[PDB]
Amino acid sequence: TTFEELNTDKFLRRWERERQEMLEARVKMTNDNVVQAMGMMDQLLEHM
Amino acid sequence: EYKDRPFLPAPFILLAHVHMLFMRLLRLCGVHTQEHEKIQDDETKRKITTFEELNTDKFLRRWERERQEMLEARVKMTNDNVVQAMGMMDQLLEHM
Amino acid sequence: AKTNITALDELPSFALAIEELYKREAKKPHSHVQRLVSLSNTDVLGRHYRGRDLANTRAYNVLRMDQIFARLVSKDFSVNRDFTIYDSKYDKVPGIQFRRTAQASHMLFLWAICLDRFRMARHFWLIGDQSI
Amino acid sequence: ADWYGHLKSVTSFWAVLFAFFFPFFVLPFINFSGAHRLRRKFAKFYSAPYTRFISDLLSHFVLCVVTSYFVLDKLEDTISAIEWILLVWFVALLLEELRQMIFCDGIAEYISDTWNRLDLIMITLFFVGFFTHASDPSNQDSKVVSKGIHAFLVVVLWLRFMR
Amino acid sequence: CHGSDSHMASEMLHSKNDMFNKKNAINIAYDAKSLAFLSHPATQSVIN
Amino acid sequence: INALVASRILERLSTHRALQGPHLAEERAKMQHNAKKFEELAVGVLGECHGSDSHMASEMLHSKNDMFNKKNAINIAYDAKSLAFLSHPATQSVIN
Amino acid sequence: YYALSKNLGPKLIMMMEMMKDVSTFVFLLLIFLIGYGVAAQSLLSPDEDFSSRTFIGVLFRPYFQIYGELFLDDLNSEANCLGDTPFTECSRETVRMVPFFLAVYILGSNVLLVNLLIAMFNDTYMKVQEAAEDLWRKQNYELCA
Amino acid sequence: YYALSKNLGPKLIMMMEMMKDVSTFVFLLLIFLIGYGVAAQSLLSPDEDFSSRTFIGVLFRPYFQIYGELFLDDLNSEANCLGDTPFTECSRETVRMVPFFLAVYILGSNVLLVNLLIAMFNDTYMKVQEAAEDLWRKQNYELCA
Ligand SMILES: CC(C)CCC[C@@H](C)[C@H]1CC[C@H]2[C@@H]3CC=C4C[C@@H](O)CC[C@]4(C)[C@H]3CC[C@]12C
Ligand SMILES: CC(C)CCC[C@@H](C)[C@H]1CC[C@H]2[C@@H]3CC=C4C[C@@H](O)CC[C@]4(C)[C@H]3CC[C@]12C
Ligand SMILES: CC(C)CCC[C@@H](C)[C@H]1CC[C@H]2[C@@H]3CC=C4C[C@@H](O)CC[C@]4(C)[C@H]3CC[C@]12C
Ligand SMILES: CC(C)CCC[C@@H](C)[C@H]1CC[C@H]2[C@@H]3CC=C4C[C@@H](O)CC[C@]4(C)[C@H]3CC[C@]12C
Ligand SMILES: CC(C)CCC[C@@H](C)[C@H]1CC[C@H]2[C@@H]3CC=C4C[C@@H](O)CC[C@]4(C)[C@H]3CC[C@]12C
Ligand SMILES: [Mg+2]
Ligand SMILES: [Mg+2]
Ligand SMILES: [Mg+2]
Repeated sequence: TTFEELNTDKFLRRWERERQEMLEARVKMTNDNVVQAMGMMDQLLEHM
Repeated sequence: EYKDRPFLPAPFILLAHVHMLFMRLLRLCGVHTQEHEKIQDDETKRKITTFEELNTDKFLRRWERERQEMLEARVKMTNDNVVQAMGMMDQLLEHM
Repeated sequence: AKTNITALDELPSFALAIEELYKREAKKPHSHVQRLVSLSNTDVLGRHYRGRDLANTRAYNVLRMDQIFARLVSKDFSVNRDFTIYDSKYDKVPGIQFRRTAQASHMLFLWAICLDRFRMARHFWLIGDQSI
Repeated sequence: ADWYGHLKSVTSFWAVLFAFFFPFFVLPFINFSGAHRLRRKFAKFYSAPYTRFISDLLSHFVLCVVTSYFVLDKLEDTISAIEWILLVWFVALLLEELRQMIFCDGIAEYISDTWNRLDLIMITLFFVGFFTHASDPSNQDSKVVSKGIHAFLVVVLWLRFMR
Repeated sequence: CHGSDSHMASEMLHSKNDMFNKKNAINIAYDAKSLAFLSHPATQSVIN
Repeated sequence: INALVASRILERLSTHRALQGPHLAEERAKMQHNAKKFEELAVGVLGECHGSDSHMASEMLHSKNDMFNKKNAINIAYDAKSLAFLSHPATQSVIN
Repeated sequence: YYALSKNLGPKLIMMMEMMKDVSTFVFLLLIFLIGYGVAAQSLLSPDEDFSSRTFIGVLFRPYFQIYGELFLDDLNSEANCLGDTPFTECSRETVRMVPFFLAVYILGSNVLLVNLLIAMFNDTYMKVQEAAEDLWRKQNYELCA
Repeated sequence: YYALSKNLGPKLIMMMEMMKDVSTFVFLLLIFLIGYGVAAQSLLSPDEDFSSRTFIGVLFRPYFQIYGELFLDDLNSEANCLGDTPFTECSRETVRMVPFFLAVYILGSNVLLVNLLIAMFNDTYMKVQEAAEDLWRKQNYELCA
C-alpha cells in the first residue's frame, strides 16, 4: 500500500515535470512570463 | 431516391402506378382532390435562426481561441511582445 | 428526517451531503443519473427486488449508488463500508485518519466518475488509496 | 434518422426482414416511435425508406432467381406462364424507369447514375430476347438466339443486384 | 512501480483485494477489458 | 577505440549472467541505451575525421593499436559488432 | 497451441481478422460467379430440362476457373465444336460466345477482384498488426489462466 | 558471389530474412494440407488397408493443388463417377463431397494464406530493408577480409 502510494506520487510528479518540458507548455509559460514582465514594466514606467 | 419511390415491389408496382395515374387524373381534369401540408411557425423559425447565430458566434470565438493556442501564433505573439518590451525599455533608458 | 432502517440511520453526515450532490445534479433537465436510478430497478438499499415516500425521498443514497456501480463493474464487485470508524472512540488508532480519508475520497471519486467530471475524479483518486 | 423514418435506430437487417416476412407476428412485439394502433404501426413501419429499400432488394433478388431459372430451363413451343410473369414485371420496371425520369431534376441527373444505365440495358435486352422468341415460338433456332440474348440479360441482372 | 522495484510490483499485482471477492489485479484488469494494462511489459512479465 | 570498447562492454554486460535479476532490468536497459550512444560517438568522431582529411582518416583506421594484439580499428569495430561504424561511408571507403 | 509462439500466435489472430476481407471477396465474387455460371450453362446446353446437374454445372467450373484451372478442352468438348481451331465450326452459333463471357469473367475475377483482395489484405495488415500483438498478449493471459 | 553487387547482395540478405515468413506460411499451410489430405484420401478410396501409397496420396495432390494445378480430371477418374457432369452418378454418395472439401481448401490456401504471405512479405521488406543494407556493408568487409 505504501509502495503503491509512493509510486503514484512519483509517476504524477514525473508526469507533471515531463508535461512542463514539452514545447507547447514552455512556449505558453514563456508567453505568460513576458506578459507579466510587461505589466511590471508599466509599473516601472509609472514610477519614472 | 427511396423516400419518393412507392412501397409496393416490382411485380405489384403496376397497382401503385395506376393509383398515382388515377390521382393525377382526379387532380388535373376533375380537380376533386384536396392537398394538405404543414407550414412551420414563425416562433420555431426565429428559434432556429437564434440558435444558428449563437452557434456561429461560438464556433468563431472557439476557432479564434484555438488558433491563438497554436505554436506558431504563440511564438509570433511572444516575439511582438518582446519587441514592444524593448521599445518601452528604450523609453526607460531615456528617462534614466 | 429519522428513518426506521438501521443501515440508513447508521450513515454519517458526509454521505447525506453526497446524496445532496446527487439530488442537485438529478433535478436538472435530461440528467442521465435520474434515468440510471430509475432503470436500475432496485430498492432503497440498492437490492435488486424492484414505502413509496422513502423510495423517492432517499432515492440517491450512497449504498444504492454503490449497488448500481457494483452491477456496472463486474459480477463480483462488493465494496465493504465501515462507517463505525467515524465515531470518536476510534481516535486513538494510529492509521485511522488515512482510512477515513481514503473511504470518503473513494465515495466522492465514484460520484465524480458518475457525473463524468475527470478533474475532480483525478483529485479524489490521488488523495485516496488503491490507485491502480 | 431519415432512412429509418419513424422507427428506432437499433433495428438490424434481419429484424426488419423478419418483420417484413411476418407482419402480424413480429410488429406488435417491437417498440418504436385497436384499428387505432395496429393501422398506425403498419403505416409507420411501411412508410419508412429502409423498408422500401429492403422490399426492392428482395424483389430484384427474386427477379434474378426466377429469370435465371427461366434462362436455364428449356423453352416451350408457346409462350410459357413464367415468360408472361417476367413480361408484366419488366413493363412495370420500364414504367418505374419512366416515373423516375419524369419526377427527377432532369434527364442528365438520371443518365449520370450508372444503375439507371444498367436498368435501360436490362429492359432493352429482355424485350429484344422476348420478341425474338415470340416472333416464332415453335422455331428451335429462335429459342437458341433468344437464350443467347438472355445470357447477357442474366449477367446484367446480377451486376445490377450489387446496387 | 516496475521501474522502482519489479519484484515488489509483482507482489502488488499478485495481491488479493477484498473489493473484488479475493482475487488479484490482473483478473480485475481482464474483467475491465483493459487491453493497454494487459499489454504492458510488467503485467506480461508477471504472466510469464 | 574507447567508444567501441565502451559499446562492447555495455552490450556484453547487459546480457551477462551477473546482470540478470528483478532489480537490474532498468539498469540493463540503461546499459543498452549508453552502448548505442557511445557507438554514435565513435561514428561522429570518425565522420569529423573524414570531413577534415579523408586520407589521414584512412591512415588512422589502418593504424595498428597495441591494446588489441597489433591489428586495426575496423577489426576492433567488427569484433565489437558495431553495425553503425561499419555502415559509415568513411569505413566503407577504406574497405573498398 | 500455435498461440504460445511469438511468430504464429499473432499471425493466427491476423488470419481471423483477414476472414472478413475473404467474406467481402466472396460476396463480390458471388455476383460474377452466379451471373457467368447461369449464362454459360445456358449457352453450353440449351433446350434442356432443369435438374440438379444444371445447378452443379452453374457452380462447378466457374468457381474453379478463378484459380487458373481453365476447363477450355472440356468446354470445347461440351460445345460440340469439331474444328481444329477450338470454338469454331459448331452446330449453334450462340455457343461460340462462351470463350468471350469467360474472357470477361476471369478479367473480373483474377485481374480485378484477386488484386483488390491483395490491396485489402496489405491495408488491413498495416492497420491491425499492433492490435493483433495486444490481442496476443491478452490471449497469453487467457491461456495461462 | 552475388553479394559483391549493390543490387543482388542486399536482395540475397532479404531472401534469408523472408525464409522465416515462408516457414510461418508452411506451419499454417500444414494444418489445412494434412486435414484435407487425410479427409480427401479417405473419401476417394474407402475400405482399403493403410500402406505407403495412402501416405503418398495424403501428401501428393494436396500440396500441388495450391499452385493452381488442379487434379480434378484425375480425382474424377479415381472417384469412379461415370456421368457427363463430373462428380455425379457415382457408386458412393460420400465421394461427391470431394470437390466441396477442395472448394474450402484452396479458399483456405490460395485466397487466404498466399495473400496473407504477400502482406507479410511487403511489411517485412519495409521493416528490414535498411538493416539489409547495413548487413550488406558488414558482409562487404567479411568478404574483403
Ligand atoms: C448491351 C450488351 C451487354 C449486349 C450485347 C448485345 C447482344 C445481346 C447481341 C449483340 C449481337 C448479337 C449476336 C449477333 C448474331 C448472332 C448469330 C446468330 O446465328 C445467333 C445469335 C447471335 C450470336 C447474336 C446473339 C446476341 C448478340 C451477342
Ligand atoms: C463465391 C464462391 C465462394 C461460391 C462458393 C462455391 C460453392 C458453393 C460451390 C463451388 C463448387 C461446388 C461443388 C462442385 C461439385 C459438386 C459435386 C456434386 O455432386 C455435389 C455438389 C458439389 C460438391 C458442389 C457444391 C457447391 C460448391 C462447393
Ligand atoms: C460486353 C459488350 C460491351 C461487348 C460486345 C461484344 C460482343 C457483343 C461480341 C464480341 C464477340 C462476338 C462474337 C464473335 C463471333 C461470332 C461468330 C459469328 O458467326 C456469329 C456472332 C458471334 C458469336 C459474335 C457475337 C457477338 C460477340 C459476342
Ligand atoms: C488486352 C486483352 C484484354 C484483349 C482482349 C481479348 C479479347 C478481345 C479476345 C480474347 C479471347 C477472344 C475470344 C476467343 C475465341 C472466340 C471464339 C470464336 O468463335 C469467336 C470469337 C471469340 C469469342 C473471341 C472473341 C475475342 C476474345 C474475347
Ligand atoms: C462446412 C459446413 C459449415 C458447410 C456445410 C455444407 C456441407 C455439409 C454440404 C455442402 C454440399 C453437400 C453435398 C451436396 C450433394 C450431395 C449429393 C446428395 O445426393 C447426397 C449429399 C451430398 C453429398 C451433400 C452432402 C452435404 C454437403 C457436403
Ligand atoms: Mg493516494
Ligand atoms: Mg433506376
Ligand atoms: Mg495455373
